[PDB]
Amino acid sequence: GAMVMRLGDAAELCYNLTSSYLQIAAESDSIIAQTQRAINTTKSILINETFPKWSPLNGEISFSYNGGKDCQVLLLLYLSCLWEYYIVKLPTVFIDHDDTFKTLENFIEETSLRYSLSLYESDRDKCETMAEAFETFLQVFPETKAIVIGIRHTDPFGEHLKPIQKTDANWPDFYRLQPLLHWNLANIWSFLLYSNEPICELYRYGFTSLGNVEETLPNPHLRKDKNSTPLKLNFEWEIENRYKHNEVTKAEPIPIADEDLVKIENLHEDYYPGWYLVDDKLERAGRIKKK
Ligand SMILES: OC[C@H]1O[C@@H](O)[C@H](O)[C@@H](O)[C@@H]1O
Ligand SMILES: [Cl-]
Repeated sequence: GAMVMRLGDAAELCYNLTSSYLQIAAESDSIIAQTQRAINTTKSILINETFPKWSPLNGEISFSYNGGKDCQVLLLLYLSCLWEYYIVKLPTVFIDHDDTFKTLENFIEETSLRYSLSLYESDRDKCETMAEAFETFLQVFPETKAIVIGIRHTDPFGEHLKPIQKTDANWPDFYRLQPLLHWNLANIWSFLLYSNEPICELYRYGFTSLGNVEETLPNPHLRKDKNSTPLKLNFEWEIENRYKHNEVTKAEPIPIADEDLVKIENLHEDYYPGWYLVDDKLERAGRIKKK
């Protein structure tokens, strides 16, 4: 049971859950309303600024997908916008690394099958920079004009970015399409939880940012401790009223890899899941101390 949707069914599903989220009753100072506003901005960037210029059907656009929560939100929104643009397999690139979490590798494969992506992966056993990996990608796919990237302004290297922006001089020449820049961490959790799509299950165990296996720990701000003030959940409504699937769209979480559970159990500590963190400044706090 692999939870596979043909691309059109995936796009329609994403349109429907996004539309459903936009119909949620919320007040003007809520996280849900802020997320609705962020969705509307993303939709305008894609439908008004992107698709009229570059074709998402003929290989002009590739989607950079790394399995993390930001890329996943953006992929759901991108699929929704394809459906909206055209009605109302997908070329995908993953820059792989030798120090990626196994659960994340598993999740990228599972989602490629779920959403009918056409996945290209760079070679994890080659020592090369991201720019170099993308140069090789462009040799394989020379028709590529633009690449969708799921970065936010609060991420490292996120400050000096715009929604439509040519690449750096040492990259292959393409336009970066960056439609998620204005999203905040709380918006990411709200939408992802409401969507009821499978997500990388490391977040369930207290990770808030999936860096590499050597540096990344569950977030210490989420550690359970009798003598801390208990954390409160900001996403109760979304979780309790999450989007209901049907026979075609039915899915399930996939458990973390055996090796990742061993690493988490060896900590002898328990954590709230990642969606108990809403401060963007602390997203990357779960990290081995280095000199
Ligand atoms: O303006 C951004 C891009 O829009 C596309 O529709 C044109 O065909 C390209 O020549 C141009 O770089
Ligand atoms: Cl992440």
